[PDB]
Parts: sequence; C-alpha cells; structure tokens
Amino acid sequence: SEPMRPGVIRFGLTPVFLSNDLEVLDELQAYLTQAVGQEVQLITQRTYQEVTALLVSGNLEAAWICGYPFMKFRDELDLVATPLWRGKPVYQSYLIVGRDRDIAGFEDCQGDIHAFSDPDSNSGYLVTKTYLAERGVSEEGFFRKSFFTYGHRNVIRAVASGLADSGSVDGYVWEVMKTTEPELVAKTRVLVKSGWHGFPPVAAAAGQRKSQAVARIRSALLDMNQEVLGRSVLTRLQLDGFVETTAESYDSIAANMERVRRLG
Repeated sequence: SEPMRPGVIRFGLTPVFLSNDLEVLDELQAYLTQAVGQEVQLITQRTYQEVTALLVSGNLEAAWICGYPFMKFRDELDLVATPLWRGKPVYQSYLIVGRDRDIAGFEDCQGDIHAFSDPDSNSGYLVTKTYLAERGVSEEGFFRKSFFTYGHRNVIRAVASGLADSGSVDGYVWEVMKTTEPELVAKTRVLVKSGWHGFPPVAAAAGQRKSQAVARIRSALLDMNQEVLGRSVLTRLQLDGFVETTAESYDSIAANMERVRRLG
C-alpha cells in the first residue's frame, strides 16, 4: 500500500522488424514524449513472454504485445488500442517455404525443419500449432525439428538461408518486408495464409484504468496521425494508426488457444 511509481513513463515492445530500427524507435520515443507531455522511455525485450510479464507485474505503463499473450493474461490486462494495417485491425499468419520448393500444400511439410518466431506469438506459432492440433499432431510429431527464431524477420531469414524448410511468420511483417527487403523476401513464398485475427494490441495492467499515464498513452496512439512525427512512425511501419477495440476482437485467438488446449 505505499505507492511505487517509476522514474519515467515506460512503454514496452519487442524488436522492430525493420533494418533502420533505431530511427523508427527514436521517432516513436520522441512522438510519445511529445504527445504525452512528459518523458517516455521505450523498453524493448526480445520475447513476448518478457514484455508481457513486465506489463503484468507493473514494470511498464503500457506495452505492444500479441493477442495470444493478451488472452492468456486477460484478467490482468486491459486493452489500450489496436493498430490498423491496410485499413483494418486484423492480420494473417503465413506459412512460408523456399521460393522454388516443389510442394503443393501443408501436408507436404511433414518431416520439415520448421522455424517458428516466438512461443507466445499468435502468427509465429499458435496458428500453425492449430493446424497441427486439428490433424492430431504436434510440432515434435509432424516436423523432424523445430526452433524459435525470436523475430518474424528472423523466420524469413531462416527460410531464405535454407536452415529451415518451412516457417511460420506474421503476414504483416512478410508483406512489409516484401517492400523494404525485396531480395530477401523473394527467396521465400507463401504456402498457406490463415484466417484473419486481431492485430497485436497495445495493452496496460488492469490496475490502471484510472491512470493518467495510461490515458495519455491511449490518446497519443489514437491521435498519432495528427502529428508529423506520428505519421512518420506510421509510415515506416506501414500502419494507418490505432483504434479502440475490445477483447471480443481477440476471440478467434482465444478459440484457437482452446483448440490447442484440447490436443493431447
């Protein structure tokens, strides 16, 4: 009950997938500082589990996490805002293979070495795990080996370089990189696209509905197109902005989590 507050407002995220990442991070840190009206520090961690645990335990004010970890810690978290990409707050998981790989569909990946992105990513893990669960298999049964690359861009590199025969990646990442690193991406192709799911949201700890810091962060995200600097960050990410959503937008993820739970 003695309150504990941080020395600065902290916004957590996982590493940005772009090549000029320090530039995007600097502009985003500047934007949020400018919009919130006091210093904001960006805290990057490698994995979704680390970002999420920091947020749940009160060591961040907000964080950009995946819908999967959000749904896992749903009672301890509140949604702040969801990104818009190509006009909509949704995205797909892609199952990718080498550009010239001679195969017809998903079942031909049996026996592959498979690159997943993060065990707490919807698009880098859970969707593919759902395909497998529905057919009575798990990654250890279906693939000869699988591994986590801890980044979507890294899945693409692992498949492009031939260390993995197939991989599971965020379809937003793959499409954005198709334009920013076209020579890299041209070494892969999309074998399977999933259904649409809610785009990875920004969330806050549930004890913080009343927090002035959370409210200002929320307005900063929602108003990000109103400022030159905010537009600049959005342009580099190819996002359109942020919108308000509710947990219902993440129901297709929760439904897949339940399908996977019911695998033996």
